[PDB]
Amino acid sequence: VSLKLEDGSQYPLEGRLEFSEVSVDEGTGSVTIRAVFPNPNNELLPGMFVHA
Amino acid sequence: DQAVSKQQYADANAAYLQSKAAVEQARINLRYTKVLSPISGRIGRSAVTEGALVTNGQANAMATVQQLDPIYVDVTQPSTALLRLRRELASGQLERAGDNAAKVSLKLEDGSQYPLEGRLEFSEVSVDEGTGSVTIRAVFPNPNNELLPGMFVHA
Amino acid sequence: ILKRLFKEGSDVKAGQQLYQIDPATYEADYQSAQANLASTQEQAQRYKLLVADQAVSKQQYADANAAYLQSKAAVEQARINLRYTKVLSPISGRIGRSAVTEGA
Repeated sequence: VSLKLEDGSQYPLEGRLEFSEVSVDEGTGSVTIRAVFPNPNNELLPGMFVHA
Repeated sequence: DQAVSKQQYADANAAYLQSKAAVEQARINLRYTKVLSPISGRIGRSAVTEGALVTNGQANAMATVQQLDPIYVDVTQPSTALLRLRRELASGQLERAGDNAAKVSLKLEDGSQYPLEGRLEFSEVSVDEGTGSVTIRAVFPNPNNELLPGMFVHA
Repeated sequence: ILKRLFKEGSDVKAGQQLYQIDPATYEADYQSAQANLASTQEQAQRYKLLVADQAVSKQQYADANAAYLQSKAAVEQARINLRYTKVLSPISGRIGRSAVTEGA
């Protein structure tokens, strides 16, 4: 996986995929997928809206 | 002069110190009532008054004892502008140097400047998912109660 | 809350002193437990010194050693709360803002 950043630019590091969650959401009907990314400096911080 | 035993003194000393512990717990329970102000500062109104029943760790408060001789000013900033700023400061287009990376010099709601200047504290590491903004608090001194906690200001 | 014993924004270690919750009834339990231990320990050591030539029984020593280990477990369970009122960082990393200031 290689996520887009918030403003619409590419992120330099590529990450590992894991955890295909099996439980479908009730109203939306959308499974959830959990990637993981390393960062040496505080480049992307938890909470923002990204695109993988 | 060894009339009673040493173990018979030791368990009696243990009972004496346990009873001192029980007296100390009873007097701090008696000091929980007659409630001491845990802090110095300006007190507000009384949320409960004469006759209102209270319980151990209730939901609503009784009096908000604030002190405000320094203040904290939580200052929001959206994550897109901070991301663009980190981009153009990691680039060679711009630099942040000097002593003036910590001054703030806020202004009030009506456009009136504030005569003192403050110091910029930490930045919060995580944004809020309902507004997309970090918080960057600061410290400002007001010697004569110039601004009240809870206003709206512009850093 | 008595004292905040860190600064916000700086990274914390594992097991760092952060707050100081008022140890009024959590130090007096520790003094009572230590007071019971300071007698039961002497009882257990004296019966351990006496069983080596069989002055007291080999069952009364077992009763005294049981009372000693129960009192030591009471001291340790009463200092667990005294460690709990020194609230420690369970992880190591960046800390946010203090939503509850001192005095509340």
